[PDB]
Amino acid sequence: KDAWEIPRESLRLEVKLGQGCFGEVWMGTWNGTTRVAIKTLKPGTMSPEAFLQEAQVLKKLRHEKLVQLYAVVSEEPIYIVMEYMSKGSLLDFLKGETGKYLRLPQLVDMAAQIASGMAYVERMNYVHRDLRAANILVGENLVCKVADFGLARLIEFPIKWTAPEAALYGRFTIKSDVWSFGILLTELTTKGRVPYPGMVNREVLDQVERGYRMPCPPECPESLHDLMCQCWRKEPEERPTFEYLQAFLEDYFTSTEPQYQPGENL
Ligand SMILES: COc1cc(Nc2c(C#N)cnc3cc(OCCCN4CCN(C)CC4)c(OC)cc23)c(Cl)cc1Cl
Repeated sequence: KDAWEIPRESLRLEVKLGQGCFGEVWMGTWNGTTRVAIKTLKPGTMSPEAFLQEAQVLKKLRHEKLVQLYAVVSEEPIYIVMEYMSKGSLLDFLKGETGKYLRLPQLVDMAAQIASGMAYVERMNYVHRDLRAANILVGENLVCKVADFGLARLIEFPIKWTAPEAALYGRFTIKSDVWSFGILLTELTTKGRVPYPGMVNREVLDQVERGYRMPCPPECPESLHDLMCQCWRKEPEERPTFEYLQAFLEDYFTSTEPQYQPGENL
C-alpha cells in the first residue's frame, strides 16, 4: 500500500453518472468537504492492477490540463477517486445544447488545452493510447482536460481514432496519440460527429492504408485541415509534436488565420 490510498469510509457514493464493461462513475463527497468523481469496480468486474495501473500512470502524471487523481481504494469494495469535472465528456458537451453555439475560437482553444495536456504527457515520455473527445472532460469556463489513461504506458481498440501502425502492429507511440489528436480535431470542428461518416471499421482500415484522409470539415479553414493532415502522416516520425500543436493552436487567430470571420457554424 502507498500514500495514495484512503479509507473507503471517507467516501459518499452519491449520484450515479455512468456504467461500462468495467464498472461505474459516480458523483460523490470525500471527507465530507470535497466534491469528487469515482470510477468504480462493481465488485468483481475485472483484474486488480489492470483497473489499478491507470492509477500508477495517473500518480506520476500531474498537469493542469490532465484530470487529477485524488486517491485510490483496494480496501474492496474498490474505487478510483478523482477531480470532478462539472460539464462531463467533451463528446457529450459537443453534441449537447451548448455545442451548437460553439465557434471556432472556442473550439481551437479547447484543442489548445488538450494539446497542452498532451505536450506534458509527451515530455514525460508516456503514451495515452486512447485519445478522443470521449476521454476529454470539460469543466467550468470551457476548460478541457485529458482523462482515462486506462491503457497508458511508458514507451518501453477503436480503430477510427487509432493510428494505423498502432492498430495493425501494436506500435503505440506519442506519435500515434498525435494521429488521434488530428481525428480529435475533426470531432471539435463537426461538434461531435463520428469520424469517417458512413464507413465501417475494416473499410476505414483499408482506405486509410491506401491513403484516404478525411476532407476539410465544412466551414473549417484549410490551414486547420492542413494540420490534421500533418497529424495523419503515414510515417509516425513525420507527424508534428504536441508542443508544435499546442503553440500552433494558441497562436492560431493571430499567426495563422488573422482574418477569420465567423460563419453560420464556425
Ligand atoms: C475517476 O476515474 C475516471 C472518471 C471519468 N469520468 C468523470 C471524471 C473523471 N476523471 C470527473 N467528473 C465527471 C463528471 C460527469 O458528469 C458531471 C456533469 C454531467 N452533465 C452533462 C450534461 N449537463 C447538462 C449536466 C452535467 C461524468 O459523466 C459521466 C464523468 C466524469 C473519466 Cl472520463 C476517466 C477516469 Cl480514469
